[PDB]
Amino acid sequence: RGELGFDDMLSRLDSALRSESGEVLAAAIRTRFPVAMIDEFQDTDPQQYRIFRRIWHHQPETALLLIGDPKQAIYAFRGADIFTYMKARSEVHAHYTL
Amino acid sequence: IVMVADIDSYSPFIQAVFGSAPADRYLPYAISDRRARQSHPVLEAFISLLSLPDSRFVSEDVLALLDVPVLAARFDITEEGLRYLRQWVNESGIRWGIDDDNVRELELPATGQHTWRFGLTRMLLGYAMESAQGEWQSVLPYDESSGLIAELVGHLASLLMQLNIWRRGLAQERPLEEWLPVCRDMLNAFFLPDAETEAAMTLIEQQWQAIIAEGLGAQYGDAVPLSLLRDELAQRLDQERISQRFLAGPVNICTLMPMRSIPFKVVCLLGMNDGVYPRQLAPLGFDLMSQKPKRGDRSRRDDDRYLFLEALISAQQKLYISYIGRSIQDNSERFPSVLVQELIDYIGQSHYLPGDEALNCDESEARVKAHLTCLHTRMPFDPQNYQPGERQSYAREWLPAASQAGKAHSEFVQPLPFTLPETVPLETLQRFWAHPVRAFFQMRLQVNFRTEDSEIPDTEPFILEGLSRYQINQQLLNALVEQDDAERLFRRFRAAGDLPYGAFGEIFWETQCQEMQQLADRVIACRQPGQSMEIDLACNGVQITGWLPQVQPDGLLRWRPSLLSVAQGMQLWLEHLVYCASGGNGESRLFLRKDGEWRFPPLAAEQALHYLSQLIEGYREGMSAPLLVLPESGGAWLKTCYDAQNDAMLDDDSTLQKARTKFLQAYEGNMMVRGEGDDIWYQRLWRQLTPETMEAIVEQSQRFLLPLFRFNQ
Amino acid sequence: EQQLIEDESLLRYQACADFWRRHCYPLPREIAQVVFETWKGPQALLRDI
Amino acid sequence: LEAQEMLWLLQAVMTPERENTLRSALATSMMGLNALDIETLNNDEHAWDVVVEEFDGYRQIWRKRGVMPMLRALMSARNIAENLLATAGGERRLTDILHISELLQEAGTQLESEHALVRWLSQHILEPDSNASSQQMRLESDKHLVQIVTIHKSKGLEYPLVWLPFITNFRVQEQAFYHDRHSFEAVLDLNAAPESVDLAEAERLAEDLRLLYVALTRSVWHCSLGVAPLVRRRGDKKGDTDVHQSALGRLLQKGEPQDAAGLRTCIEALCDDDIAWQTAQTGDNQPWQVNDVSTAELNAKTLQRLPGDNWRVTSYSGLQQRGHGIAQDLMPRLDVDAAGVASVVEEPTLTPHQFPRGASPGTFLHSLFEDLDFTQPVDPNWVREKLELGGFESQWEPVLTEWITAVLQAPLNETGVSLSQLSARNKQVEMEFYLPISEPLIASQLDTLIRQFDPLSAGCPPLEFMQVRGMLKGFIDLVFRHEGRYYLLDYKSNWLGEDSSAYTQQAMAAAMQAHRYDLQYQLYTLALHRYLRHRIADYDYEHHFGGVIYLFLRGVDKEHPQQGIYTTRPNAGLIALMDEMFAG
Amino acid sequence: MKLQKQLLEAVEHKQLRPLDVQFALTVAGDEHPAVTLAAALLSHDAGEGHVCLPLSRLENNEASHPLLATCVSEIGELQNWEECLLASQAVSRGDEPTPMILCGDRLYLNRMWCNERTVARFFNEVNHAIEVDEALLAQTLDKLFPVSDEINWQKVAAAVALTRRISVISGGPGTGKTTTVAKLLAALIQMADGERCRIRLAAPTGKAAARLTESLGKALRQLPLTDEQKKRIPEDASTLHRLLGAQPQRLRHHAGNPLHLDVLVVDEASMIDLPMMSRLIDALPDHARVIFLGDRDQLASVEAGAVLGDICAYANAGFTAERARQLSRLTGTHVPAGTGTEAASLRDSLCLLQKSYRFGSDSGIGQLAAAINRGDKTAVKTVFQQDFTDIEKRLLQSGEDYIAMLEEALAGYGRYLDLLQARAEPDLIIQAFNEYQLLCALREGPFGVAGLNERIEQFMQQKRPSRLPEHETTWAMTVHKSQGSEFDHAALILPSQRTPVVTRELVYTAVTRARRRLSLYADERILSAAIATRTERRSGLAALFSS
DNA sequence: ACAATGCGAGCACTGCTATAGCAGTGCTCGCATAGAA
Ligand SMILES: [Ca+2]
Repeated sequence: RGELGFDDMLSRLDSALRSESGEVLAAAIRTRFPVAMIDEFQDTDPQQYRIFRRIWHHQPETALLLIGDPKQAIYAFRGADIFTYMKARSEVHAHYTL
Repeated sequence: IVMVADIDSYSPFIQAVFGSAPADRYLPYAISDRRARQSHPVLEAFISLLSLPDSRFVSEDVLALLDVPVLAARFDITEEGLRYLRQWVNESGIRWGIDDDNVRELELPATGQHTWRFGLTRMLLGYAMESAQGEWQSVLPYDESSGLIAELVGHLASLLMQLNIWRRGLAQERPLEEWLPVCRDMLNAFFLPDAETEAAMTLIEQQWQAIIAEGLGAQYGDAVPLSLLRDELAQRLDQERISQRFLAGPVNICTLMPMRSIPFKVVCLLGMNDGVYPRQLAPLGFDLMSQKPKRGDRSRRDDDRYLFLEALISAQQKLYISYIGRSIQDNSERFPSVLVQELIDYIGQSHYLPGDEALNCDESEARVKAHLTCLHTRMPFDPQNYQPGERQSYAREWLPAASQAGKAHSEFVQPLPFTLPETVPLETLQRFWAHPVRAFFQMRLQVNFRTEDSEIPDTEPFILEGLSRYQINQQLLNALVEQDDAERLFRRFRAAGDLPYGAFGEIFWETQCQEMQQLADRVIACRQPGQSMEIDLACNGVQITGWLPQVQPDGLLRWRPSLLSVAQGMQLWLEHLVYCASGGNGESRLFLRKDGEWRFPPLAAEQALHYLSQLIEGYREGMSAPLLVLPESGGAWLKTCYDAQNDAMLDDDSTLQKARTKFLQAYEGNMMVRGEGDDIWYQRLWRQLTPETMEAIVEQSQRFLLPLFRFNQ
Repeated sequence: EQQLIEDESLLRYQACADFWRRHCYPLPREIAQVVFETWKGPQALLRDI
Repeated sequence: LEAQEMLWLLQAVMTPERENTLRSALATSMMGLNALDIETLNNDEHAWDVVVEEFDGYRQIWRKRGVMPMLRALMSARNIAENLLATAGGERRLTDILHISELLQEAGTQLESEHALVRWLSQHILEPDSNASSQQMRLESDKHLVQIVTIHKSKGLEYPLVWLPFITNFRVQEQAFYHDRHSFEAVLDLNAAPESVDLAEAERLAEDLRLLYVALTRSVWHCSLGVAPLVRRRGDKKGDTDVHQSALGRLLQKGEPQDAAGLRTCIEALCDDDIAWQTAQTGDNQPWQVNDVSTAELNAKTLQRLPGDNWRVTSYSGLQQRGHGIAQDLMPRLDVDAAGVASVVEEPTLTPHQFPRGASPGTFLHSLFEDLDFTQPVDPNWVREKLELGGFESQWEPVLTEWITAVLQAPLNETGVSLSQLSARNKQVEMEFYLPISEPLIASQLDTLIRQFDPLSAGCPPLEFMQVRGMLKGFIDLVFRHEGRYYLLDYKSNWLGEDSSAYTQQAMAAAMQAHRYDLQYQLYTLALHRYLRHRIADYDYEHHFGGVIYLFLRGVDKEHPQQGIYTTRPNAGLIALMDEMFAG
Repeated sequence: MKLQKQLLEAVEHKQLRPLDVQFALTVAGDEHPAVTLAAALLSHDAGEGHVCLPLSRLENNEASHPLLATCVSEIGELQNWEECLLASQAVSRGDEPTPMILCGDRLYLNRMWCNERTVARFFNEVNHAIEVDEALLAQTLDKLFPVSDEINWQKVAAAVALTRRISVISGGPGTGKTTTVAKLLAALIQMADGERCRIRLAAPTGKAAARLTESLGKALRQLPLTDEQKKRIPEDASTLHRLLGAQPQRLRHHAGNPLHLDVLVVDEASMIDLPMMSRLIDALPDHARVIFLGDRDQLASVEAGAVLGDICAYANAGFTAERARQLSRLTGTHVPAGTGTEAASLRDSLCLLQKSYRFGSDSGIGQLAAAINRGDKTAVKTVFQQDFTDIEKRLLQSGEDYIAMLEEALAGYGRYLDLLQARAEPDLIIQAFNEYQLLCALREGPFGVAGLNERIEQFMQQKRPSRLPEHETTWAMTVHKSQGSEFDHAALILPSQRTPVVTRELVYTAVTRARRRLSLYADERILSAAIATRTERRSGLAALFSS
């Protein structure tokens, strides 16, 4: 049909950063957005977080501001995986609270 | 001049509201800049036919082609006739692919059923040889199409053929030059040119030729797949814009066109919301030129922003600026296109109202922006729109409602004098009960909110449920009660396509046979083949007539493939009194599913006449006004309080409350089965059940439904 | 030039049923029945996956 | 319920002829009729037809302006909106009816038949829940209605006071879908392994608490929730109260299960200044004992202006009755002068009369002469190529290549003049003109003078258009000059009228008035007049004009002159009065 | 290919509709193209009303008949046509469930072949009403019929109808068919000792149904019958199409359902077609008695799809010896029996009535109508003779005399044309139109409807449910549509020279339309030719009665 | 011119066999069955 859905949208992006030609893409994006603020993060999913770190994780000259609240992650039924958050919680050591 | 970001998505509305009060209020308008595609039937229609070789041919889809005048006319199909075809297609079992090859081409199991060739065959096979006589070629004829009406079958059967000729003609790739006639041929094959359409059609042929000639010009060797051309024909058609009425019959509603900044006295901008106006689209990314800009360069961002400026510049007398402030759902707030923000911000920063001359920059500013900004209402009939001052609406139409000058709907039930005749076909008493309220609507004032267009199964039958399975249980039952051959039925049922596929169908049948047999056996076990009887009773000054079927010397024996219901007991109860009155002393049973039963003892011809009256009484009052009595809800509450011992009608607050449960439980059923209340007839009387009319329902339904329980078994 | 799909909720049922046709139709009774006792139709198979 | 009611209405509108469907329409709650009303209205035949007329008008309003305009027209009469609003829960019912209309309006501009819309409804009423575009619009008054929302829609939202009536429920997770506590992966045990279900059930309330957190978080000043010694286990109250299996219970009973009263004691445990409990004190008092007041002192501005004049830009379209609606829009140069179908006139010997009829082919012909080399001969390849691209059959080239020439070397009026004698420099193809027209052009006023000067327009049915101020568009197929004068040529592909006999100086002058082409003449020439006068600095009519040629392409042979072609020369005195007829 | 191209083109050239060509393709298509075409034509004729398709009209005769004798596939005369068809299994002798049956040398659409058999089964099962006791019957008969001195045929009609379950009464407009059914039932009521005798009247049309009662009530009121003269005919007007409830479509009746009655009397039977009958017959309680009424020679009894024509054919055979004697026993008159062939149950319950005795004549419309029902010489000298001036008016139509007709045509409608002019706008214009009416055999042409309407509307210049008027471009009506309708004045227009459409029964029904004046614009070649031709008759009903 | 399951209770009743407790067969009946680019 030549059509595209949303699950696909952020899925195809995850494959691209996975494939061999995943670096020219990682760097490309990385330049355009040297510092990114991810909001309502407590609701991400493996597909998301993957794309995210595959671009900004451990990268000088860039900043990844992950903000949200694990106590409010209630969208399990749509795929918000609280676990992938706790995973991300483990990888980044800089923690802050309001 | 009124300009909007997307003139296509504003057109419905523009037309809508400019459709107002002929005299006074009216002012002509002309929309320009719409797209050819998004504004012409046939266009998207043809583009559709260009997709045949990929289509699954789902039922609703093909029939959809018929709603296109020109296409229907081309096959001598009328709005009159469509209504039949539409029914037959559904009832004949059509829902899938055109051919069998069509199915295999989809790497699917050719079942040889439910496809069009099947449905059509069943129809033409019906044209002749009737439904009975058996299955022809594993196919069972469909008789609804037998009379002169069978002529329509020819027209439909003629279309699908054309569609198939082409669905297969357009299949393979051809050298550019060969595709040239294709567009013209098709249009003549599916469209009987109107007048308007003659125009639109010529446009199709233009682009088609264009797209092809162009490819030939650049000398393209290899062949071309249809998709290529269709997808392009689509795009072009999507960009071809119609705007011939731009400056004749006044008031121009359009979009912001670059390089067309004409001066107007009045300039209105609508939908200037953030994310909507400065129209976007990101450069290819591999458009070198966009990374290393130069003085000559151009981009939409720049074009649009300089457009907004050309407006302000071109507005000679009045500049009208409007945007949407909130979505009429989550009610969250939206924002004005930054451009509009940059305007009032400048206004406020360089102006001050007469009053406020000595207060503050920020403070004087606010009052200015706030003064020019006008927050409108959600509904047009909101009274604020009708007080005095800033834009009092010019639409008196709404005024009355704005002034709460309405007169609340008056209670629907108004007793209607009724003259009790003499001689009421037994049928009118049978059809009165088994739902009386309905009877007052359909009988007393010929009101039948008829409902038929009934959903066509978007698929073949994998499962049997509801109305269908019942209908199938009716024949299977009867066939087992007549100790006939169930094998015959089966084959017939299958040849019509009413059963799931093979192994699964064989299974379905087999298990229904098992439940129906259990039932039939209960009938056979005491079925004394009797015959018809005539009704001609004399009751409290009234007559009646009817044909009580299979009346046995035992009395009455009825059976049905459904669950027990109070409504059904009443049916047999009436069929009984009449029977007992007409003389004949005997009994009467109604065998249902799950071993249910409604059995009544022989009555003395005298008392039979005594109750045949009360039923006759209800029909009378029922004809004056809606006689309540909800056989199920009432039957429930009525069954929870009754007792076989001493004919004990309970009054204790223990069950008087369990009953009230059983009642509401029946009135408003589960999430699965669903309540007696859920019913148009009752719906028109009241949308919500009031504890008041509930009483009326009990008291009343107890007054007529009690004898049913005082005598069962 | 991608077109934003909307269906899916349907595209999905259709797919789940194409699966039921090419996979269950060709089945021989002994097997077919087993399947039947696991799920009655494609509709039931979807409500599970 | 409204959607259904509207549908019945559209069916009545779509056919007030059928006594039933109409009554049915009137019976709808939306019409606010009585039982009494229905009765009387059934026993009084004249008042019935009254209504029928009424609806027959609505269908008219529907056919002409659309559905929205029709429906609103209906409501305004039966004073629907005003009444409904005054009928408890009526406001909801109204907005929904209006809504439907807004959707019934879209759907309209996507189907060319009213019935097609009716159909459109049914389906939608049968298979709904599609987009969020057909979702219910909330009322602008609800900003004063206790709000009942879901923990989810409430995330982010703030509320003065909140209530959590069922915050104790839990519903145990049975589906063995869990995340591995070591690898943090979504695992699906297609086997109800107690171990993995145990894990999932854990993640369950792990989320319930997460919901609980959000629920309590929504209130600003206060929040009161409902607690109860809930029990799912069919285990006979063995000191059960599986309350501890709920997020809120788990926090009250600090993890361990409790006695029914054990809960009551845990609650008291923590409960001062900010926390406090009470027993579920039911109650009754049906009243929200609120009263009202109101003073509707309104009115709607009424404009004191009037329609008056209408500025439009017509174009010898004040003639041709519609059907060309959107046609002269999609194709500005479509052979609007032709239309129709063809049948068994195929006779096995192709001639210019059998050439495919209609607009699509007619414009193909016009096309050919858009850029042809009248001067030199007709190359067959160019012709073969012209048909090939045009979608026609190559086997038309002989007939066509011979047809074109025959028309070229055809003698126009008298001394010489023949398309083939015209070189580029003396040709101007497809001239588009704009003749301003001030002072209303009255159909009658023009019929008079058109009569006196033209013997053709003697067949006086005319004045078939109405007053028009503005402009006058117009395309001229061809304007050339035979070194002395300028001319007006209009190629006209028409007829299906069998053969030759229909293209005689009589037959032609007949179709002329038939299509009132005569007007085209006077108009067109009046334009060329204005143009030539404008360009040729100091020009005279009868010294520079002497033109007007109509070529009905078909019925034109190599040796049957005056057949197929028609010629006229405006009175010059007509053009005079006609010119000033514009600006007086 | 398959044959498709040839067929589909036949629709282009409108020589058989889509239903026909599609039906042939889906049922044959993959079989010898012959069977394919056969089904196409079968379904064709069927569309026109013909019940079956004669193998004859399909054996070398159609080389000058149906335009599809064009063929590359039609392998010679193929002769084995019977063989070639039966070969393909889209056709059978009747055994297997087949869309096409081959009984006799006739090819039917199953539905037809069954409908026919069901018809023949009905006229060869007609049991005798044991209700004999000729003694009484003869009495009740001698009393209702006085002038039985000279063989009274209406008295036998009854006698035959009272001693049979099924009976048909065929008679011209000038017979007491209306009143004969009156006494017929009058005695039926009478000889109904106790009770239980429900008589329900009917007709294919609401128009006849109308009359039945307003006449059966009139001639029934009168005469001796008060023994509770009210369990009369419910005067209740049923369309032959309600009793056996049809519903938008199957029927509530067939083999055990409605037909709550013991005695049925259908009128205008000559308008019942194969389809309707078939069901009515099974739907009739085995305990019911049907009395059909109509005119055997009416174009309606012979037009495609008719039956009354064929059913009444075996009348000319006379009664059987024993029946002829029994009837002559019931009536005080001897009853002939000219040649004992067979159809028994049929011949013995058929009965055509004739005009009775009255000095003078039945002249004009009368004489013409009779002779038209037979020989030339007769038809010839009644025209010339005495110039029945008023009644008959034969005028020579050929050449320029067509404009002669056009005159005395606007002349006829004189009354009508003047009410319009005199603006007398009430409903007398309606009754005025039924005073004069043109009748033609064709539907299109210089003659025929479409054609005659124009050439005439042009003269009133140069000078100046169904069938319900207000110019449906009527003015000139086809003898066909005019059925069941009668006008004071009537003129007939036949084609110049040709068409088999102009048969005897057509001319006959045309004449029987007039009450007073009858103009016949024809030629003593075409008229005398028509007089000899006799509307061809499809069917196997002729055979199914000869077993 | 037309109606969901399934699961255990819950209690009635029926063998055994170290009147009571444990078990098992059965039929009736109340109970709980989503979220919003
Ligand atoms: Ca032209």
